[PDB]
Amino acid sequence: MNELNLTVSSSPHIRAKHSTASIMQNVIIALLPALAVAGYVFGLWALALVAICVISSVATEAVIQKLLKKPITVNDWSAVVTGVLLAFNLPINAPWWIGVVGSVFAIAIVKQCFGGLGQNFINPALAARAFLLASWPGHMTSTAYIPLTDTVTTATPLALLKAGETGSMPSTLDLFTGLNGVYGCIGEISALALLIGGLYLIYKGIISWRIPTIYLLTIAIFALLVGQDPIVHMVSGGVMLGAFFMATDYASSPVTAKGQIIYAIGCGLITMIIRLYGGYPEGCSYSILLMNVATPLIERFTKERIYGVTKIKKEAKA
Amino acid sequence: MNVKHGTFKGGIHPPYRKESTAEVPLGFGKKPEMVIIPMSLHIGAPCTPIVKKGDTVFLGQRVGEPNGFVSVPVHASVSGKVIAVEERPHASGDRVMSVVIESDGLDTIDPSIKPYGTLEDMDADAIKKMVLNAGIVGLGGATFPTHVKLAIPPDKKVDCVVLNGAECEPYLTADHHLMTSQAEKVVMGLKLAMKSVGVEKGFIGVEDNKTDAIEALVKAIGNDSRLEVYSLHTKYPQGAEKQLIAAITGREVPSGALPADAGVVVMNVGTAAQIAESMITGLPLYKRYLTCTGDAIKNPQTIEIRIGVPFQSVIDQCGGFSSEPGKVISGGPMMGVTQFVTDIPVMKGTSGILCLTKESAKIATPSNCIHCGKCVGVCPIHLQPLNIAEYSQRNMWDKCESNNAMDCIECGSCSYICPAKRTLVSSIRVAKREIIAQRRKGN
Amino acid sequence: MTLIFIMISAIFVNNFVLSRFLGICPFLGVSKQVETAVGMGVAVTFVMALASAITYVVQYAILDPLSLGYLQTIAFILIIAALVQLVEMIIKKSSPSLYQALGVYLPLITTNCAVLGVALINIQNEYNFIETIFNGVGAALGFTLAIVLFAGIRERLETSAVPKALEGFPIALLTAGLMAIAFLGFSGMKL
Amino acid sequence: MLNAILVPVGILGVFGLIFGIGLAIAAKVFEVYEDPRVPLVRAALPGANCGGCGLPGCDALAANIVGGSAAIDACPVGGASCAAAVAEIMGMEAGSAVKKVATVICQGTCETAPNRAEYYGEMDCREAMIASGGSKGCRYGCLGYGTCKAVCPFDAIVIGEDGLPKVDPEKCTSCGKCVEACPKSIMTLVPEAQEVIVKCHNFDKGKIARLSCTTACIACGACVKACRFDAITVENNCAKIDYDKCRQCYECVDKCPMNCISGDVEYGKSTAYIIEENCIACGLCAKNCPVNAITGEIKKPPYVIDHDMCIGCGICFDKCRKSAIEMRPNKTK
Amino acid sequence: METKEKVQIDWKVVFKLGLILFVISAVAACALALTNYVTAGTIEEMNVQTNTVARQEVLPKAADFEAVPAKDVEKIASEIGMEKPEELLEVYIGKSNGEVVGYTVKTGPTSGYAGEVQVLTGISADGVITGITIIKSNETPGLGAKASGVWNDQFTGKSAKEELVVVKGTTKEGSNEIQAITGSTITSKAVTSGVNMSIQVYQNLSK
Amino acid sequence: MNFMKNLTRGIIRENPTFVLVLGMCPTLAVTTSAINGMGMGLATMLVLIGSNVAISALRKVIPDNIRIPAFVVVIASFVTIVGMLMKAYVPALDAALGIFIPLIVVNCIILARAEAFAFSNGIADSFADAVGMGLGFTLALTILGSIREILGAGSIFGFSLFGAAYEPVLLMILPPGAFLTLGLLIGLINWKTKKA
Ligand SMILES: Cc1cc2nc3c(=O)[nH]c(=O)nc-3n(C[C@H](O)[C@H](O)[C@H](O)COP(=O)(O)O)c2cc1C
Ligand SMILES: Cc1cc2nc3c(=O)[nH]c(=O)nc-3n(C[C@H](O)[C@H](O)[C@H](O)CO)c2cc1C
Ligand code: SF4
Ligand code: SF4
Ligand code: SF4
Ligand code: SF4
Ligand code: SF4
Ligand code: SF4
Ligand code: SF4
Ligand code: SF4
Ligand code: SF4
Ligand code: SF4
Ligand code: FES
Ligand code: NA
Ligand code: NA
Ligand code: NA
Repeated sequence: MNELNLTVSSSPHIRAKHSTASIMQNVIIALLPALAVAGYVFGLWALALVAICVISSVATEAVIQKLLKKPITVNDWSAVVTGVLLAFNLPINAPWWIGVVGSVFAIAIVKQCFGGLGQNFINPALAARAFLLASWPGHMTSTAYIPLTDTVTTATPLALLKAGETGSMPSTLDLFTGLNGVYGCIGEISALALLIGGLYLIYKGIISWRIPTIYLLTIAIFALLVGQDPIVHMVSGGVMLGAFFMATDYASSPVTAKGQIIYAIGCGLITMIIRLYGGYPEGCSYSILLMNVATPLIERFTKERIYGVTKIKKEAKA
Repeated sequence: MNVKHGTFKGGIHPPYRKESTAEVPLGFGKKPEMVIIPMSLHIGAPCTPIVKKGDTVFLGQRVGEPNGFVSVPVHASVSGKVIAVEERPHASGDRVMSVVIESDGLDTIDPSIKPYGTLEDMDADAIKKMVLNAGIVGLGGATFPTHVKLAIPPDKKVDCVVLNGAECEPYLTADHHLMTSQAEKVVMGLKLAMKSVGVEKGFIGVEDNKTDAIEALVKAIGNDSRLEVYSLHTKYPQGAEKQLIAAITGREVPSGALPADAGVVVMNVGTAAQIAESMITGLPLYKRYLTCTGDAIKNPQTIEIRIGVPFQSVIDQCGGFSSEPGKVISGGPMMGVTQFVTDIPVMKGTSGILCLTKESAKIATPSNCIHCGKCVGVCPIHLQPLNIAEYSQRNMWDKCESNNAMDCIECGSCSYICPAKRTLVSSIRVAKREIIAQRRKGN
Repeated sequence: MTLIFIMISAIFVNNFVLSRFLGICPFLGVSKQVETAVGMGVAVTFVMALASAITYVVQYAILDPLSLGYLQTIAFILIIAALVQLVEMIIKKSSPSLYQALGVYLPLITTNCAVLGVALINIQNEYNFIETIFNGVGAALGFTLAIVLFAGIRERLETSAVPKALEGFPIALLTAGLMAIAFLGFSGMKL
Repeated sequence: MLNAILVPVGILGVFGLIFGIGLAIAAKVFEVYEDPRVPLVRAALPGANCGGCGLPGCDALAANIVGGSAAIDACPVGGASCAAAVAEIMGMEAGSAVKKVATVICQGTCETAPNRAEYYGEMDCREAMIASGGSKGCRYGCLGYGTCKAVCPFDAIVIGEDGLPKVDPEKCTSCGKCVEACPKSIMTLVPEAQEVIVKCHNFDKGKIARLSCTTACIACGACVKACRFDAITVENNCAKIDYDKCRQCYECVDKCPMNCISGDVEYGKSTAYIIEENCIACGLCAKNCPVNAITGEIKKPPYVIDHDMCIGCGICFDKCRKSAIEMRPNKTK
Repeated sequence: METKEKVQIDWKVVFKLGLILFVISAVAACALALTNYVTAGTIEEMNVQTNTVARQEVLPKAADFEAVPAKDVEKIASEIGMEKPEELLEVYIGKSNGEVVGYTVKTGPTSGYAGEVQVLTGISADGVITGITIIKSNETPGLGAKASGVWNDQFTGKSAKEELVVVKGTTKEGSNEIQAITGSTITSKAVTSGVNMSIQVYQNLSK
Repeated sequence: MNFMKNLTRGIIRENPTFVLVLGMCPTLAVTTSAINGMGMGLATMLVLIGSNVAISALRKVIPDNIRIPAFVVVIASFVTIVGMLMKAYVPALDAALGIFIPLIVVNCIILARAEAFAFSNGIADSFADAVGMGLGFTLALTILGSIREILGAGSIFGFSLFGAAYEPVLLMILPPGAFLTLGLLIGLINWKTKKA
């Protein structure tokens, strides 16, 4: 009298192998060499801050997922990515509580108040960075980036470029490798490591070439049309990190192919407009945040054509 | 010969585990001792039994009479004695009225069966009458009647017949064996269908992983200039009657208008072989091919088995269970239906039996959407499955209808590529059912 | 060149909704759909475009050479009220009657705080006819752009799992705060 | 002092007069909308956007009148009195209705009707119906995933620990949102005064139904012979009760061998509980009404009648010219 | 022909609508003019008093003040090479028993963050700064409104001989150095430019 | 019986800030301190009381087509008188709220209550409704201003709490720092409304 007790469900009965955790682990693997370069250049305090941010993020999420009576999905490695990308946006002379406050703002308000993973419309790390810059401008402006051991530099390359003093800026090879006197955010000084990390993600299939190519092409064309150097404007500031890792966020980007091209062109235009005639030395963060607002408007005009539809010339709605 | 190539846009690449049963020879099932024949082996109107308990039947004798126009008769597979005219379990999950026949041992042919004729004198009306009388339905899976398909309405014009040889679901190899063994019957059935409809053009579409079948079909065609063979790139939704039309002819079927409005007639190679066999011999449809495979089968193989044999006899003939199964599926892995018991008989549209073990039948719980966008990229109809699923999950049928949810073909792949392991196709099916139901209670 | 800079400053740098805190109640009221937002925007554009010239003429032709500058506000609001009545007099007749779903925000166009606000701003800045017209049109275009973007974001958020307690107004206020931060990035430019 | 008061008064008066005349002229032109009989039915409606409708809101119903495009009693949620108040603006109507509540015709709770297999997917009734109709042993029973609770707008359905829903009669307002949302066609509407309901929906024969569930209907037909008012009929291999002919005699309840009919044995037994004030030594009920139950001699008041039998139908409560018999339920428990 | 000859009384109901509004408007004016009168006088008086208070703190002494006829102010603005005119509002001269004590000058410099700031500066006989104050500002309450606090008190003691420049650092270096507020820089530069133009006016006048 | 209910609708049941969401521009504009909110609430309460009494006293002669001009004329007259008195006697509060004192005439609450309760009631119900609405507006403004000021300045009513080394959150006194705060407060109230 042996039974079977089979399982009944709906089609299909097979699935693929990739999941969310694999994608986030691959993102962390791509981000590792920039962390190695940062630890080599800025010392042992550049790593500890990162750890602090990561811990805070995870803790916050768990507490919320315990209080709202929801499953604790902390093993998808998303808060780790948010914490690492937030920690890469900090100077070397920041106190310990700034990272905690930024992580709490990024996780509790931007992400978990809208539903959770994938339910928001804006970038958490960039919004937390913009909140920190506005709340405490003393700890985040032009002096926190220079290490205390150096007393000759006193200025970052973009500030010298805006002031017109292009005689004391570091050389282009030094700006490209980030190894001789180049200072700034701890995870933006090297463009070779970020390029390698972006190429690895393109090869795996997580991201596409469209946004990273068109962002840099628009920047180069804008720099060439006003009589500037295209190479310098691309290897200085937070452009490679933004182009490869922060403008390709899943929950804030369009899903089609034409919308991505328009999104990249708009980002590249606004970045240079704020850089050249604005009140900031850099405008990458606000250019990306302003294109997260117009994304639902682009997505309603760039839809594809269904199979078998020859379209009616605006007569159904009449 | 002039072999052209074709392909379409979108799709997936499953592992395609067909190599297990491709090199195994073709097997033949033994003589059955008991058959259960249901009254609904097609779609439309169920038949009415015309036999009683204790009666004696022959081989090929009719045991069911059609009711309306969209209906086909039902015959008997073996010669014996009728023991029950009650209702028995069916593959749809509910009991269906059936006839149980106990075999005698001798195959006595009904003394009213003779060959119909030859190709040179049958003509279209008698060809259609022979097709109706033999109870031939669609062997591609839908089990639509063939005599209805060959009756073109006067307000429609067609000019070509396309045979579907692009067998695309994994684990299935019956069509490969049929094409490699009986190519002449396939060509004869294509010619008969072409004469019946009244056209002078015919195409055959075979995928590029069956080059031996392509060579056999080319050799069987000979010097005929009205027949062509196409090679299609190996993809999953390639053979679904619409991507085949797009790849071979280049036309597109309109939004809800059937292939007959595109001027084509699509038919399967197994149906053509059955038409040719029934014309040559005069016997009705009582036997077909099957592929018994899976992870819990000792000796997977492709075997020819009569209609009415239970699943358990087929499983026992192929070795048995090496381990305890966790899932039994009638069909393929992408469009099959899970079963409850093993007393189910085989039918005219059954193409395989797939048994999976407990470890291979486990899928993780669904999670939150991460807006990756792969489901948009894999859709062959160019829809957006995520929006339809999210609208259907909170009972918004107007938004589902406005997002073109009624032209989905329920093909799998959108649910196959999801990293979050969701159930998009089930939600789309729920939305389609609700939209269809609301058109009857409000009109 | 001055007119273009005035228009650009009115639209982007000094948006009336996200910076100056003027058009907030209709911003949260009728921003649940794109079509209603567009209709409200074009109506408000017509109202300010008609009101700016009349207020300029009334202030500079009668009030100034009479030492009667303390009546300004009441006189101004009187004109605006009549104009809004005429708008409410037309929309029900010729415009579709299905657009009367604003729900009390149609007679509150006088109260919109952006018509009288832009009139007072134009008076205080000592502009001319063309400058006042351009400032009014720029303010109206900024209001229209802000409300259209808000409506699009809300339509996107319609498929999100806002748990049970925030729902409409709290999530609208949080979205407005995030948009205000993004536009706080759009500041400091000298034009 | 004279001019300082004279000038602003004149200016403001001229402005006000000109604006008023212009506004009156514009109103005489653009107000040709000509919609008469201001709604006056929204106040008599009380509406909460429940769903027993399909005109785009109660305000749309208020706008739809004076055009004759809507029915007088189109709203069933409010009731007959609500419709009487709504169309009493013009009047010439009067009516009344009966209150009803939702009920579940099933009593198989996860141990008398177990599961055939295991189901993987979302926890919803329609999603379960996609997967070959479900995994329950009985193909007509309750799945238990609470779609009806999800579609209820007034919060009246709670899913019990046994798997079957329960409806609060104080929060259910006579609609059908849970009736067409059930994939099994199980939820029904029953009058609140009815206590005899056949709770099953099984359309199978004897042996299969007996194997499927503990309290299934085997279509034996023993409940039809007990009833004499022709209120319960067996069709499609299932029994059903007509509520318009049921006298609540509680005779079919004890005759069912499988316990499918709801109700307890506490009924009737009040044979000729006659008030002594308003009968004239009638002598008409003593003869016959299907049982004897009365037999005696003349029965001058007060009546001397022993009560040990009869079924208590209720026919002897209204057929009297004076209605001297009073019906009172008084039994054990 | 007026939309098919509206029937007579359609004009009469016009006369009902306007007149009432007319009456209402008159009543409003009949209030406001009276409320205009007395308050206005008081307001003016208060303003004048406040203004003189703003002067009496900028030059701590017991003396009298005299105002130029403002034509000399325009003459000073025309000369010296002032690029932007009308940025000098009032110049006053202090007098104590005949001897010249100093000057008090009010200026509105442009190029602020949110418009025009009003800065009043007093100076003694020998070139020194005895203190500055802010009269009118429209800056951010938490960011640019800190100029009217402890930041002003550091301005005293500077000689009125050379210009003043602003340094973005905690170290005040040496002479004619002004340390700006952290996170607020344009507001400091506007006040510095106003003080510089006041020093230029004093240097031109006192020679 | 009919007066206390109208008076006590007011703060709790029909709060203009928390339940109706009206008059949002001065709510989000001037609430950077606990002093500006109280003064704005008191001025709005006086204007509301005067306008409601005046409008309810004349609900017999105003036609339907010219109601808005008469309403705005009366409200603007009262606003002008109050502003003149405040300019004469309280200059600091005038300078703190310079632009929004002429804008009390258009406040989304006075006109809304004028055409919904004052037009079809007596002189006694309108007075109680105006008093309740003014008290609710004042309480909401004071609470929001105190909450914003404590975080963004480190002091309540001008009295320091955290010392002289405290570094304030300067976003709370910025335009983006109001919206979020208000939203959270409303959410909290809704939760306590729905779970009780
Ligand atoms: C996703 C999908 C895949 C299909 N694959 C095949 C296939 O591989 N072979 C086939 O013959 N029919 C296939 N069909 C069925 C065809 O659409 C079509 O119904 C069939 O060619 C009709 O054959 P008949 O005329 O013999 O009934 C598929 C249908 C769908 C929806
Ligand atoms: C390709 C990729 C890019 C991401 N970029 C970001 C980012 O820029 N900022 C961030 O906070 N999280 C980022 N995340 C992770 C984050 O948890 C998720 O994408 C959503 O933005 C969370 O709502 C990224 C994840 C992926 C896979
Ligand atoms: S939405 Fe339909 S057609 Fe598109 S991939 Fe999914 S099942 Fe296939
Ligand atoms: S594939 Fe899945 S997770 Fe990705 S967008 Fe589609 S539904 Fe969302
Ligand atoms: S059922 Fe009646 S009361 Fe309910 S929404 Fe519809 S019309 Fe209004
Ligand atoms: S009554 Fe119907 S809808 Fe409700 S739980 Fe049972 S099967 Fe589901
Ligand atoms: S239980 Fe059913 S009938 Fe009763 S209120 Fe809820 S949905 Fe309506
Ligand atoms: S047999 Fe009747 S009572 Fe039992 S589960 Fe089925 S429907 Fe319910
Ligand atoms: S209760 Fe009485 S009247 Fe009703 S069905 Fe049963 S026997 Fe018949
Ligand atoms: S007596 Fe009970 S089991 Fe028999 S038919 Fe009636 S309800 Fe069904
Ligand atoms: S039935 Fe009525 S009238 Fe007849 S004896 Fe009884 S009480 Fe009297
Ligand atoms: S209940 Fe019926 S049977 Fe009994 S006494 Fe009354 S009428 Fe007769
Ligand atoms: S728009 Fe409502 S008070 Fe300003
Ligand atoms: Na703002
Ligand atoms: Na802003
Ligand atoms: Na005023």
